[PDB]
Amino acid sequence: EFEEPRVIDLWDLAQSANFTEKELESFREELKHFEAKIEKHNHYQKQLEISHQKLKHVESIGDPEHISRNKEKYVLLEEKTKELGYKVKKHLQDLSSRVSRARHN
Amino acid sequence: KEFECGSGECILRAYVCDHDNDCEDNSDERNCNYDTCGGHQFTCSNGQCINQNWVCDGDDDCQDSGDEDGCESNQSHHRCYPREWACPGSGRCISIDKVCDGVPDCPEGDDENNVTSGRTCGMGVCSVLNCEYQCHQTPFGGECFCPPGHIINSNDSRTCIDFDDCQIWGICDQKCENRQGRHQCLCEEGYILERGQHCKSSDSFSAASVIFSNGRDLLVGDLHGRNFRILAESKNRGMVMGVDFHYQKHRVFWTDPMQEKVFSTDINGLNTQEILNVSVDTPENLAVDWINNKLYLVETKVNRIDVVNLEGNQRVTLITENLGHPRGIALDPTVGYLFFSDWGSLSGQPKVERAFMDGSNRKDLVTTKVGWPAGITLDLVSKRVYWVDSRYDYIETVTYDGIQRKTVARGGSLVPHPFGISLFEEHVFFTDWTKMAVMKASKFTETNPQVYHQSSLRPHGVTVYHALRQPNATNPCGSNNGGCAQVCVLSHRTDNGGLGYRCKCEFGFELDDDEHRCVAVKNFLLFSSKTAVRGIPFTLSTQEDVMVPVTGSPSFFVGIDFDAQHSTVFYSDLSKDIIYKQKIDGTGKEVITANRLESVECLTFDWISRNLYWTDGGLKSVTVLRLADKSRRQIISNLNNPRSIVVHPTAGYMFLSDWFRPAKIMRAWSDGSHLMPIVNTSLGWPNGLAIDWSASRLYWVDAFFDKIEHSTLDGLDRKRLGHVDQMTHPFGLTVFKDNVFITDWRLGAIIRVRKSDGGDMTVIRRGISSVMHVKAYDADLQTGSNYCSQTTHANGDCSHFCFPVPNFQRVCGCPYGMKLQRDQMTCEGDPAREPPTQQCGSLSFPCNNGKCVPSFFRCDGVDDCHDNSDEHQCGVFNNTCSPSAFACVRGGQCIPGQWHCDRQNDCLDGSDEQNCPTHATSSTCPSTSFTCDNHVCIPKDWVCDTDNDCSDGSDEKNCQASGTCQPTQFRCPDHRCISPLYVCDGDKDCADGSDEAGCVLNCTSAQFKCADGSSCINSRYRCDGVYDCRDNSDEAGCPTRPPGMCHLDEFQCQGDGTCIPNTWECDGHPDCIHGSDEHTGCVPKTCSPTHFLCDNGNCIYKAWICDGDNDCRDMSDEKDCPTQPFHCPSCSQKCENVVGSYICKCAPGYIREPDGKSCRQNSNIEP
Amino acid sequence: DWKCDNDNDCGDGSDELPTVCAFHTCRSTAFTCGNGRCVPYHYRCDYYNDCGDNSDEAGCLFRNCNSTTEFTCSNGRCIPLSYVCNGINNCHDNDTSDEKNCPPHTCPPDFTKCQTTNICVPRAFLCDGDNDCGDGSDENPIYCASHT
Amino acid sequence: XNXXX
Ligand SMILES: *[C@@H]1O[C@H](CO)[C@@H](O[C@@H]2O[C@H](CO)[C@@H](O)[C@H](O[C@@H]3O[C@H](CO[C@H]4O[C@H](CO)[C@@H](O)[C@H](O)[C@@H]4O)[C@@H](O)[C@H](O[C@H]4O[C@H](CO)[C@@H](O)[C@H](O)[C@@H]4O)[C@@H]3O)[C@H]2NC(C)=O)[C@H](O)[C@H]1NC(C)=O
Ligand SMILES: *[C@@H]1O[C@H](CO)[C@@H](O[C@@H]2O[C@H](CO)[C@@H](O[C@@H]3O[C@H](CO[C@H]4O[C@H](CO)[C@@H](O)[C@H](O)[C@@H]4O)[C@@H](O)[C@H](O[C@H]4O[C@H](CO)[C@@H](O)[C@H](O)[C@@H]4O)[C@@H]3O)[C@H](O)[C@H]2NC(C)=O)[C@H](O)[C@H]1NC(C)=O
Ligand SMILES: *[C@@H]1O[C@H](CO)[C@@H](O[C@@H]2O[C@H](CO)[C@@H](O)[C@H](O)[C@H]2NC(C)=O)[C@H](O)[C@H]1NC(C)=O
Ligand SMILES: *[C@@H]1O[C@H](CO)[C@@H](O[C@@H]2O[C@H](CO)[C@@H](O)[C@H](O)[C@H]2NC(C)=O)[C@H](O)[C@H]1NC(C)=O
Ligand SMILES: *[C@@H]1O[C@H](CO)[C@@H](O)[C@H](O)[C@H]1NC(C)=O
Ligand SMILES: *[C@@H]1O[C@H](CO)[C@@H](O)[C@H](O)[C@H]1NC(C)=O
Ligand SMILES: *[C@@H]1O[C@H](CO)[C@@H](O)[C@H](O)[C@H]1NC(C)=O
Ligand SMILES: *[C@@H]1O[C@H](CO)[C@@H](O)[C@H](O)[C@H]1NC(C)=O
Ligand SMILES: *[C@H]1O[C@H](CO)[C@H](O)[C@H](O)[C@H]1NC(C)=O
Ligand SMILES: *[C@H]1O[C@H](CO)[C@H](O)[C@H](O)[C@H]1NC(C)=O
Ligand SMILES: *[C@H]1O[C@H](CO)[C@H](O)[C@H](O)[C@H]1NC(C)=O
Ligand SMILES: *[C@H]1O[C@H](CO)[C@H](O)[C@H](O)[C@H]1NC(C)=O
Ligand SMILES: [Ca+2]
Ligand SMILES: [Ca+2]
Ligand SMILES: [Ca+2]
Ligand SMILES: [Ca+2]
Ligand SMILES: [Ca+2]
Ligand SMILES: [Ca+2]
Ligand SMILES: [Ca+2]
Ligand SMILES: [Ca+2]
Ligand SMILES: [Ca+2]
Ligand SMILES: [Ca+2]
Ligand SMILES: [Ca+2]
Ligand SMILES: [Ca+2]
Ligand SMILES: [Ca+2]
Ligand SMILES: [Ca+2]
Ligand SMILES: [Ca+2]
Ligand SMILES: [Ca+2]
Repeated sequence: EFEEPRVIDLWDLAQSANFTEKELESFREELKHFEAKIEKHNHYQKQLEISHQKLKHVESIGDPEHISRNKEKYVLLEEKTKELGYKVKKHLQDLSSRVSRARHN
Repeated sequence: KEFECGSGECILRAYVCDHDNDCEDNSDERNCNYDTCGGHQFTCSNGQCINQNWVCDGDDDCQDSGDEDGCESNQSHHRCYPREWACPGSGRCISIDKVCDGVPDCPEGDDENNVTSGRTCGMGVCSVLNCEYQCHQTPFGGECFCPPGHIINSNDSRTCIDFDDCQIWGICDQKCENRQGRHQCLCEEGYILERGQHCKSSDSFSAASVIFSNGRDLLVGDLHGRNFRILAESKNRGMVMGVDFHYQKHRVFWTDPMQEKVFSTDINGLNTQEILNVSVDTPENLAVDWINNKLYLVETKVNRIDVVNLEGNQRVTLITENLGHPRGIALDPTVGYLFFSDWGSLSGQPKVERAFMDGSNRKDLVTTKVGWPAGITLDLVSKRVYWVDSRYDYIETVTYDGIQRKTVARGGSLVPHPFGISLFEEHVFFTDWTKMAVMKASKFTETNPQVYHQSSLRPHGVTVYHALRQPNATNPCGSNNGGCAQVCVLSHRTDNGGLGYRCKCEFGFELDDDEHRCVAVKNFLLFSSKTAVRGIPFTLSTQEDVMVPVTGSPSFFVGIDFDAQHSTVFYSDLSKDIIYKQKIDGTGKEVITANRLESVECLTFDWISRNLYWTDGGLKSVTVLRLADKSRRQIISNLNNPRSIVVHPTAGYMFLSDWFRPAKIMRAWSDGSHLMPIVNTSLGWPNGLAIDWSASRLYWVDAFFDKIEHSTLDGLDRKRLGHVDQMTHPFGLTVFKDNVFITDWRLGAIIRVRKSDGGDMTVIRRGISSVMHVKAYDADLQTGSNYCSQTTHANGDCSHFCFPVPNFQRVCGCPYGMKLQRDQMTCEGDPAREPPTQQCGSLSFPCNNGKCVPSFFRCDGVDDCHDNSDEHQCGVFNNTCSPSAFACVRGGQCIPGQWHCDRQNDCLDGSDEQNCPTHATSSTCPSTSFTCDNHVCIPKDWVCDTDNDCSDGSDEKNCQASGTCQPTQFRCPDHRCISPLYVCDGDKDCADGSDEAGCVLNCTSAQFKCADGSSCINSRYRCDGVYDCRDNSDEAGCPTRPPGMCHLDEFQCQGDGTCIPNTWECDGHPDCIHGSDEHTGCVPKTCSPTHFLCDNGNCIYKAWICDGDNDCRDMSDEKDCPTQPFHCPSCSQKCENVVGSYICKCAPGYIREPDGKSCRQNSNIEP
Repeated sequence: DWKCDNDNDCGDGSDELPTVCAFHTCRSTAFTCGNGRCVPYHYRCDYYNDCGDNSDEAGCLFRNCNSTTEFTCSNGRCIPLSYVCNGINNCHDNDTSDEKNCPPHTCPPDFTKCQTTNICVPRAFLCDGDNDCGDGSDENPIYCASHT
Repeated sequence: XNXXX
């Protein structure tokens, strides 16, 4: 019962790991939190795309004030989106490494 | 629908309560209070929870970088707080008052006059660049002072600007808090603030005292050390290793690895009792859990951390996995954390790590530059952990989460070899093996530790006895024993859903799904090795042992089996030549037999008839013994090298392996009669045997051909499992459920594969020394009956022995010297055919145990029977001590000669040390060496290496920080001098790493270089089937067998296509399935008339025929003349030229089909 | 194997005479009687006399069963109270204790009891070799052969 | 070889 391919893969691999049932339940909750994180990431990437569409329209228009406002919004939004992206990448690395370690031991 | 931010967006409700400001006005995170972070999670500055393993991993995770707030030590950066200045070129920082005091301060000496910079003590250009405050007289240039609460702003050089003094390391002892820029050193309850900076214990507590081991003895002294007193002397040549205390119990505990015991006493030293005395072979350290009245013990013979009640009851093991060399231990029951150090794990890394007090949620607290961490203590009020390093020679500190790493001492001139450590108020106390003293130092930073006590022996285990050292707190387990069935162990306060404790149960039991109740264990993996006999769960997740590890001091364990009705395990100590039995819980060790045992290689137990069988490699025989009456008999007498043995109580068979050159696996009735080979083709070294009880199939394993095979109990339906990746010398195996567990000698590991096919190799245990037999303990397996155990008539109506026989029958047997009378069920004594015998010959002394030892060993001072009888009541006028010993002259005690004049009084009368002469003379330490003050000689290069090689501290005496070494020596930066032999030797020795940095590992002779340049290995380890290089480059490119072929030195069997060594061809024994290796082309060997020709095809002297020795290795020279004296000495591919019907063989690379007329290609590849 | 086991396996008794059992030994897997006869070991304490002396069932311990549904006859056994006094010998004992517990009961003729034993059998199962009674008239010292 | 140490 998961919606993102990465969390499905991680759960599928962690099924065969040497996890205690307690650690398995805690890992399940952790994958739910990681799923929330990736949904936040893709939502804000799509928001970045829509802001890029507005920015493209503004730059085609060429208004300096519109360009400045859309820049203030867009560069900060891209910064935040990257902030979420690196966190998602790190969490994926942690979970995958832990599962792989728990498959061999 | 959704929450609306001030920006005007219906923001998803999931973005509220998530620590992230998801819209411009931050209203989504303005109100929502968040849940706390448990013990296994780290609190960020904003309250966010992250995994504990994310702290100090090298990545900023709290977006404040609070989880990476100074994980690296010695981060001076010339910054080092205001009022301080740094010597350029080193980064060392010195406060302002010391710079230009008239003497150099930093190791550079930049704080005084020098002509390189042209600097003199004086006020420079600061007279023009005045600040708002005092300028100063720094030689390099006038800098200016700052009042409290303010740094000098780097942009200004003139204005001091706010910061916090309350964060400076060492500003106040204990907690601090800042009042508008004024720091206040509040002290926790029970402490009185003094001098405005220091807090002292209130006189509501009975002063304080320091308890430490001076070496042999346990001493106690005041904080201002003047009144040392001996609290307990070590009896029987013991040594006090690690100490701890319980304040409210008035109790002090200590361990003793020379006597292999754990003791306890009161501070008056009167009431003394030994806590533990089984399976405590090397009790490295100790810790007291005062809240829950339990004792945490570190053991290093079998690396584990055990927790036990006071007075030594309710044993249970907490941590076993990857434990390597555990040395230090400490705990804080008020919070629920357990800290212990490790100077090298099974994975190699030395580390200091943290866990819950129940052993869960382990975490690498400190991992970089760790070295040899030897001791740990806790600052409970400040929530910091202190630990020492005996290899990089420092004392460092981190918080409970590992954030604020600070170093309090560094260098071989200060802390050459710390072992223990203890903390109290403003000071920290630590033993040192090189200074031979208990040291005293400031808890924050210090440059010259004062000697607190000086000892002539290596000291261990400092601790400070006080009430504030063990604060009061509530006990969750204090009510109803926590509700658990047997044992209640604390955990972190947030563990177990806020209950703060976890239920466990003693050895021989496991928890029910109710998780408070617990029931007996049903099955576990019993395995044996040289070090110990251990039992581990079959699941790989919960790795902790489930039985008390059996251990002996000179021991070497090989054989194992079990009796699940009594929950006991049988084992043979090949070093003692004794067979024991012992319960699961560790109690009840008893001797099964000790007579006529040369080398017992394997054990098996018939649980229905209660018979114990074992194979003797030295007697070349297998013996059966009944536990009910200790009677025994040899049932097979003239084997060559019997190794393994299994008995099938219901089927009534036994199976044993003989790996002498014509290797075979034999089957017999459980009586030992009807002996017959059942597997004698394609065998080399059949080390292990097993039975698949579900399918009734015999399993064996070869160490020559490295294959696992299984077959029916008749030897028919033989099958072979697939290749197992790295298996190259498998010794023992066992079958449980659908898996096969095998021990491998070359790997030194236990691997598990499927029993259906080759399986997926899973390494259960690794790096396990001289591993031996493995057996699956199983209470369910040992349920059954036969005509030997019917409830209505006992023992099958036999007198002494009853043996199951195939086809559901029984056969009676008799002990030695007794025969079955007419009845076939009752045994009558027959001394005529089997005369009664004595324990052993006239040349030796029979113990009171059944074992026999040489007469020279009697009264030599050391126990040789292991049931002390050769030293019992020696020294009487007529019973002399052996001339290798020394008699305590007033009579009644014979000590070994080695104990005479060894600076330790062993005799009851002290004669062993009385009248000892002086023996120095011209001790003549050669010119190539350094001479110690105790007249020992060591290599000159070992001087000033921060190691007490002289065993008196002389080679490290007067080892000031000189800045030079011996010319031959390599110098670690700011650490020590080291021998060049250790430079580029393979692993790290200096803290900065210079000794192993940048160098090239060009291999020696007979060594192979890995493809990645990781290391060099022996050429013997190349092309062996085991991966030795980390890149598997040692087994890459090795010669292989051509497809379907055999190597040029290997004859190919035409029946199956396997390969045998060429010397096995034309040897008289059919090694191939159909005997292709003994074709007519092989010429017979004719024996010179001076020799008899054996049935096995070998030559033996004419004189040795039926002489009473298995000279032909099959008794053919005996059985060819059992007439003995009755007196006293007083065409598909090839064609041949056979005489009759053709016997055409096929060419190599083909399989001769069962018709004997055609053959088929053997290669996988297609034509 | 059938030699010396109290069974006339050869018909003429040649395999059961004492003259051969004076030197014959039982098989190692066989139980030996006090007199010397040889018996398969599954006959040891199985509620049958096989050794002649009943020495194959001497010294045995048998489970005393519940008073709910057990009748314990002389050799020791456990059979239901309903099973006694009926047409089937459930306590196979020495002496017909399964149905001898009903001496004066009535089974009508042509469904006649075995003479002096209340096991009820038809008029002609006699002079035939089937163990149709453990007492009295199994082979009938007076009448046989359907007698018309 | 195959001997036990
Ligand atoms: C290696 O391991 C094998 C078993 O895998 C051993 O071979 C066996 O040796 C046993 C000797 O104890 C024998 O049981 C068996 O050999 C014979 O079995 C015969 C059964 O008769 C039928 O089968 C044979 C098969 O050859 C067939 O030819 C015959 O027509 C029947 O169909 C017995 O008749 C035979 O008796 C002969 O030998 C005995 C002495 O052993 C004499 O007393 C008899 O007069 C007669 O000559 C014999 O019992 C063997 N089975 C096989 C597979 O050959 C090897 O001994 C082992 N060798 C080593 C080096 O360890
Ligand atoms: C954790 O919590 C426990 C209580 O649960 C505290 O224990 C108390 O400790 C104090 C000392 O710090 C004790 O006070 C002293 O008691 C002495 C008599 O003790 C006897 O009787 C008690 C029962 O009442 C027994 O338990 C005990 O074993 C003894 O048999 C007094 O004689 C002392 O007074 C003397 O010294 C003081 C100065 O220290 C002088 O002012 C007096 O004039 C006199 O000379 C003193 O009063 C107290 O009794 C303990 N409580 C109990 C109930 O035993 C721990 O201190 C606490 N630990 C921490 C670190 O928090
Ligand atoms: C380990 O400790 C116990 C004491 O706790 C010893 O037990 C005693 O054993 C002897 C036999 O050796 C008995 O006669 C005593 O009665 C036992 N005492 C108790 C209290 O049970 C045991 O011997 C010790 N073993 C070793 C190796 O020291
Ligand atoms: C010679 O040495 C032995 C060993 O000490 C002594 O043997 C004693 O024998 C008696 C039985 O005869 C035992 O009860 C004692 O326990 C043994 N020991 C001692 C010291 O008495 C023997 O006594 C010694 N010779 C003499 C005459 O003392
Ligand atoms: C020092 O200079 C930097 C760069 O101009 C500035 O950002 C910082 O705020 C200055 N420090 C203070 C305390 O003003
Ligand atoms: C290894 O390398 C050094 C040069 O780097 C050389 O002088 C030395 O003789 C070599 N040693 C061996 C044992 O090959
Ligand atoms: C029936 O047998 C059981 C043992 O299985 C015994 O406990 C019980 O007492 C018996 N019933 C009666 C009525 O005694
Ligand atoms: C057992 O059997 C015989 C009849 O076959 C009988 O004569 C003997 O008395 C019996 N013993 C008892 C006590 O029933
Ligand atoms: C004596 O030796 C014989 C073998 O020669 C048996 O092992 C016997 O059991 C021995 N008995 C004793 C008491 O040592
Ligand atoms: C002790 O004295 C003896 C002579 O009595 C020898 O000289 C011996 O060398 C001395 N050793 C010491 C260390 O004084
Ligand atoms: C020991 O060797 C040293 C170095 O050669 C001296 O020669 C010394 O005199 C020697 N002394 C003895 C007793 O051999
Ligand atoms: C292994 O070596 C043989 C020669 O001994 C052949 O080269 C064979 O092709 C090799 N096998 C593989 C898989 O490389
Ligand atoms: Ca938010
Ligand atoms: Ca981090
Ligand atoms: Ca100075
Ligand atoms: Ca050191
Ligand atoms: Ca091998
Ligand atoms: Ca001795
Ligand atoms: Ca001594
Ligand atoms: Ca040294
Ligand atoms: Ca090195
Ligand atoms: Ca290798
Ligand atoms: Ca051969
Ligand atoms: Ca011989
Ligand atoms: Ca018969
Ligand atoms: Ca019977
Ligand atoms: Ca009936
Ligand atoms: Ca009849």
